[PDB]
Amino acid sequence: SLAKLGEMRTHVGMVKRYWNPKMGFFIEPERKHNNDHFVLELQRQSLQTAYNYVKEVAQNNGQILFVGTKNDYVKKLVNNIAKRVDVAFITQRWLGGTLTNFKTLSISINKLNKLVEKQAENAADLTKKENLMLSREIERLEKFFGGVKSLKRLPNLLIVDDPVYEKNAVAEANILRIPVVALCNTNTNPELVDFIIPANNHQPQSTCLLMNLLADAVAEAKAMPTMFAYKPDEEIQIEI
Amino acid sequence: QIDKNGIIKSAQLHDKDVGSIQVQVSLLTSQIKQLTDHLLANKKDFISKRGLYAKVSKRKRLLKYLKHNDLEAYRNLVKTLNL
Amino acid sequence: ITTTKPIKAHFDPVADLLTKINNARKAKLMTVTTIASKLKIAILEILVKEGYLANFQVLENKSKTKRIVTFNLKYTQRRIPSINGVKQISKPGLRIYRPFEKLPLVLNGLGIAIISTSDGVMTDKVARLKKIGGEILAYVW
Amino acid sequence: EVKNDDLELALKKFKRVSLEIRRLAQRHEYHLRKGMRLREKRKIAQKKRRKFR
Amino acid sequence: YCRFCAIGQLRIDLIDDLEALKRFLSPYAKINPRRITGNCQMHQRHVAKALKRARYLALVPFVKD
Amino acid sequence: MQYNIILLVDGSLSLEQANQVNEKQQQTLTNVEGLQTEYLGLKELAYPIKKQLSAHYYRWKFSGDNQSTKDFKRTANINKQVLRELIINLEREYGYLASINPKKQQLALQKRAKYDEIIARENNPENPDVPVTSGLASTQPRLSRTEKAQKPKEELWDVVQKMGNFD
RNA sequence: GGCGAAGGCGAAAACUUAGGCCAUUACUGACGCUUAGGCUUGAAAGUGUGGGGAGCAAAUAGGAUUAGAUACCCUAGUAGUCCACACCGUAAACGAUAGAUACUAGCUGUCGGGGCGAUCCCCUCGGUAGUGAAGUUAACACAUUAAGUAUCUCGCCUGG
Repeated sequence: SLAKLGEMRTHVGMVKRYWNPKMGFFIEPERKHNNDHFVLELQRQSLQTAYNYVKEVAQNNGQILFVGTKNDYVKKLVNNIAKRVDVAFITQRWLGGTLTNFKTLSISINKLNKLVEKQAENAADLTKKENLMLSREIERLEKFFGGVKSLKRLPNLLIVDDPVYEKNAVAEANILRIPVVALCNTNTNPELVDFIIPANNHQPQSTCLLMNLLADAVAEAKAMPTMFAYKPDEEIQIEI
Repeated sequence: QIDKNGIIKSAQLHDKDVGSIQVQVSLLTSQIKQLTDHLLANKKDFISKRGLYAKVSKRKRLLKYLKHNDLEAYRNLVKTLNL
Repeated sequence: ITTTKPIKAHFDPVADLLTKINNARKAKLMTVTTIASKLKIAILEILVKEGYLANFQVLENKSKTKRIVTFNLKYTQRRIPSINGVKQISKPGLRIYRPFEKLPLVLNGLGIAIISTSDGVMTDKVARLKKIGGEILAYVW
Repeated sequence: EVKNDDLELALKKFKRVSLEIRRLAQRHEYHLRKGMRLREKRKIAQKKRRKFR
Repeated sequence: YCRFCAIGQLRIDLIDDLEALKRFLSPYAKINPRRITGNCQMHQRHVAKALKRARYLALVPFVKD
Repeated sequence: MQYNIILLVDGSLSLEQANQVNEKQQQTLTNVEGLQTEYLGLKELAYPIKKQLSAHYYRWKFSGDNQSTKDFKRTANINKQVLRELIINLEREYGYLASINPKKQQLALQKRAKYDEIIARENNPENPDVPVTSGLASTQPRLSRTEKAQKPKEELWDVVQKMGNFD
């Protein structure tokens, strides 16, 4: 299949009493108790639209920057995506200053490359504090710039666990003219995505199946095998 | 208190005048009398006097309508606009 | 059907319509209800035909007891209304009228003014062509 | 205020309401206008409410 | 925390319900505020007027500490 | 319109003379009759109203009149044979309704559930069991009767859509 | 928290009664709307009129201190604060946001009313609040109670 409705089984409900009303236009008529439940058919339609749209964008020799910044679950599974499909991954969101100022990513990636070279070229003269400085510089420039740590190419598309979760992601997204697609919740402002994906992320199955479907969409545009919507089994893994 | 139901039903000639001009003007006149009695018994109740003047004004406008629409309002005028 | 949120006499049909139109423009709202009148029906039909406004439905309870009209604005699939500004002309405190030869094209020669005349209600262009003038109900562009 | 039969324990539970009533009387032992009195009293009340809510 | 209209009768005089009133009372001439017993406007009226009424009839210390 | 009238009479007067004082009080009472001298006992006053540490309490239950209790109140005040002359009216705040006063049966159920007479728990007033979704739920919306449907089509579901082809 | 037209309303108790909140195709059938003029009310000082005046402070007066205290300190301390009458009728009576009218994402609170039901939760509508969307003030921010939206009427407005 392709973006099967079988995955659309637990994409309902989040933290209540906090929700953007304009999501009720895009999700469903939500009760006074802030019922964060999502519809199935409209969510599936929008998810399939995003799927094949990012597929056709990545078939144009583009890039889908996979961003993972939630507690541990989204980040770990985005790293699994990166090790499954050749796409960039986020351990920690870049603090801003990547796209509109291209020099600021180039300096970081070059610094990390030279840091790796220095770590692999000399370790006898270094002291414990000097080695800690070197490792901390590596860690800093890897987390101060997650999507740009060894590559200089400008991403042609980026996702995020929540388009209101990351200010820098939105800034470097709206800097470019790209179809930004993101996992959107009820507490999220819908005005920061191209195709809204109204679905849950507090439920771990929901978000992991969603971003795995995104991984399959980018992989089928990269001519490599795809697993979800092609295997009927839904993943069961609690949100680490 | 309000002195509502008895005065209404006395002014309620039929089942077709529960909220007519007749019952309204009767209520305003009865309220003017009751408010005069109250405010003479209760001097510094400025709420009562301001309400009395408001009812006097609304009664004046109700009477001007009742003479604009029906010409028999002043042929049996027991509600002359003078107060 | 079920038409909700009735409105009573605010002070006039024209301002009652204008406040709803501007509130719909503000809150990105789709369909709003207002009073019903022959002039309102004429202007609403002509605005449906003009393209600035989407359709409307005139409703009654049984008679003059209650006559209202619900009306929707034409929206693309982006929550963008077709209404880019509507100004009421006929007002209670100011009864405004113009001859057939003194009616301008609004926007940049594109906007269409709605004009009632001695023998009917029509658009500004055909009002000039009709050689008959009268009151103006709404400048629409 | 009266807390009896204990030298320190009932006296310890005494002193709280004792000073409460003493301050309640103290803020009534000087002439002042309703303005500042009510403004400060309600400012403290809203401080306590926001600390509570 | 609401107290009246659940243990009270919605009609509070001094007799037959004086214990619910004395619950916001002490022999010290004080009434528990909303921070301890968050009763609504009518229940606060109940407790205030009725307790100072019992003080007024010489049932509980009017001001006495 | 009913008067719950509470009279606190002098000191520790004997029951007979206290009742006679009360009888004089009805004799100077112009309100509705039918009130009988009910002895509420000799209750200790919190303070001497004039000099009496404890006063004899009495209650009278009957109807009420409008311009007939001010005079009774001030005469009972002036009458030194009785110390205190409290009045209570029918209207304090409560209900005169067949669907808010019979809710006091729910209050009796609340009294029953106040103490856990069994191991199970139905205590803690304001504990939401959510047994009610009904009620009025009515703002009385206007029913629509069709007169004319000028192009009944109406636009709906404006999805976030732009530049659908980018491949 | 509610109400009162602002002025305001808190020891309690009663009465007269303005007015209020909830839902009524229910009734006259526009009877409507405001408001220059016009009517009434209007914190308060302080005025005199009769009492008591418990207390105190304008003024005044001593000791300080000061470059000096009738300023900050206090003691003595009147008008007055108290009440009855008028007049004073001004206020930070300013939300520096007019009255009547209808509409505009929500969200989290409260009070009152209607329904319901151990309580309750809940829904309805108002009142009473806010962050904030939209919208609107240069800006500060308001924002379903607007400074948002619009109709009728009035008042205020062009340099120090």
